Amino acid sequence: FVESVDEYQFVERLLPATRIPDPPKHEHYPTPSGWQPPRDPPPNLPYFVRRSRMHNIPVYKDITHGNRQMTVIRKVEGDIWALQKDVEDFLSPLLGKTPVTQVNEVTGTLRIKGYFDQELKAWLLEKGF
Amino acid sequence: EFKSIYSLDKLYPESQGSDTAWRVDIPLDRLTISYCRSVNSKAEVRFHLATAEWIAEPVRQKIAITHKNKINRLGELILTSESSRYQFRNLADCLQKIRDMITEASQ
Amino acid sequence: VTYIFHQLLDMREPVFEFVRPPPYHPKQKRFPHRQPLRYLDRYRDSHEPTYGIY
Amino acid sequence: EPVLRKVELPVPTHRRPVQAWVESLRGFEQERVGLADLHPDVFATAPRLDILHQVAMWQK
Amino acid sequence: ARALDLLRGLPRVSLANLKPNPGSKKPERRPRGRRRGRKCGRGHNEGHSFRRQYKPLSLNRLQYLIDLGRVDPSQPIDLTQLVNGRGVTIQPLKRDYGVQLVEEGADTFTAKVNIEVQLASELAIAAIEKNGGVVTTAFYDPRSLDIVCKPVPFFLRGQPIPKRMLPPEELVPYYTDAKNRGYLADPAKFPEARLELARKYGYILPDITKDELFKMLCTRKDPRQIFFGLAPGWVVNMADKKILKPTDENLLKYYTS
Ligand SMILES: [Mg+2]
Repeated sequence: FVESVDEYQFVERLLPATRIPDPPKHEHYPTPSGWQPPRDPPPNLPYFVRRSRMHNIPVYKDITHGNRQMTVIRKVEGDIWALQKDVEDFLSPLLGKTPVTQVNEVTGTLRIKGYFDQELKAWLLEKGF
Repeated sequence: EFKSIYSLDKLYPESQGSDTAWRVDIPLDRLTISYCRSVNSKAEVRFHLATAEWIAEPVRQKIAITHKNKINRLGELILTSESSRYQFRNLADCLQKIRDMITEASQ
Repeated sequence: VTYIFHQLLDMREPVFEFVRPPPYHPKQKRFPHRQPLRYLDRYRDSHEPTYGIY
Repeated sequence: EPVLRKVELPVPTHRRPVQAWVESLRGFEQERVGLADLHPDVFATAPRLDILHQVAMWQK
Repeated sequence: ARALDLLRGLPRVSLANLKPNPGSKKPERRPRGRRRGRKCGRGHNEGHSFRRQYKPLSLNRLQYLIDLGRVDPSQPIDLTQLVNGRGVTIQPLKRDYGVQLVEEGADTFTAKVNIEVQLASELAIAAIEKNGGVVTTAFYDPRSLDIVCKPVPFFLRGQPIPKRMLPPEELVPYYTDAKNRGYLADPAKFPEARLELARKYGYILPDITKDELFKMLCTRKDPRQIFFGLAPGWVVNMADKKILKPTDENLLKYYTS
């Protein structure tokens, strides 16, 4: 009834994975859905941005208090106040009012009141790093 | 491999060939299609009705008569509509509107 | 008129469209309710669009 | 002699290597023999004392 | 980075310093006193459960995982692939249905794949076939789908491999028609459907059999076989890296359903 077998290659493709790797190279940039690799070498701007574990540009929304929409860049590093001034400057033509923003210096983050999300991702993308 | 008791070798007993998976009117080279979000949009397809060799001469005359409003100043018949914008829903009822116009001009 | 525009005026003749205003299109809700299938297809365009991604 | 223990995982280019001296307890008066490095994620992240107090609570 | 050296400007960060972050917990006011408390808190759906649920897989996110490398196209695109890299997750519970394709925006999508979902749009079928995909729709029964989706644990469960049962009667006519590009229909009726869709999609249906991965595309999954590469009734001896399969005749017969 029993029989030892060695065809576990089918077993191997059945093994789901954990340690997510960096993406394979899509030749054109942006990708088909528009993903991007970070540009190399990184720019010489004292504002510094890391990417995601799942490798995207680190921008996120924020919802609270019923009408409270805001947004934040999470893993900021360096002299973050420069990034705040730059975000206000980009936002300056965007809504006119001065940017209602706060950094999280211990947490190394920047947050701007209001959802200016996709354009902010564009600004970080045009920064390239 | 393994074959089920209700396997496709019996569940489709006649067709044992692979090619019957996908084996096989409106021309593809002649017409031009356009989609652009204008939120709002308007998706259109245009083709030279004078150069329409795929239409019969009475059918071409009926198209040039009934769709004279669709006939442009350059003699190009164009058709634009409004549902949603991508591959399968936006281009080919533009194509099928052209085809139904041809069918109505036939009779 | 076109001859005078091309020769005498030495300029391209303009053409006017005489276009009417478009439909307002009704308000889009979460569910079509009792309406027919035309409720979910109003405010974009047209004829061949498709699903998530090839 | 020398020894250069770099980090196995490729640390990203957005920081340099995180290097220090490499020691041993063998020499009773002979330390500072060799020098190596580690990734910024190993010993050179943000200061973040608040995370440490979180670690303190989850410990105690 | 002035942070580490600025910290070096103090004594050794001993246990006497680990302060809770200001804003950790609001003050635990004992409900009393001259300010806070003087009286202390008193003063002086019929078939929702029988409704099926199917996880909608965003095929734009399928394109993302194609681009992001979560699911490579070099092998078949199965629920094993659909879960294994964590691009979109399934929930066996709540009386669910399974994985089914989504319906928005196939612009800028250049890849070759072989999708096997429970359900999809006709637009989704044309979306797959536009670059030349493969679309099939069997069922995935409750215990069967639960075994299938998280294949790690049942590979070490110890019972022998179950076989997927056929769909119920309501789900039977869905799989019975090739117009859905399914699994349980006539394998020749699919060709006229592909031609009619290519007409309806305005699509140039390429001869995918001429393509390089046509044999890779030729894999259309057998019914009652959750594992794409393994044998019904088998046992994954994950320690010795072996496959324990029965040989008994009545056992083979009940296994060969
Ligand atoms: Mg929020």
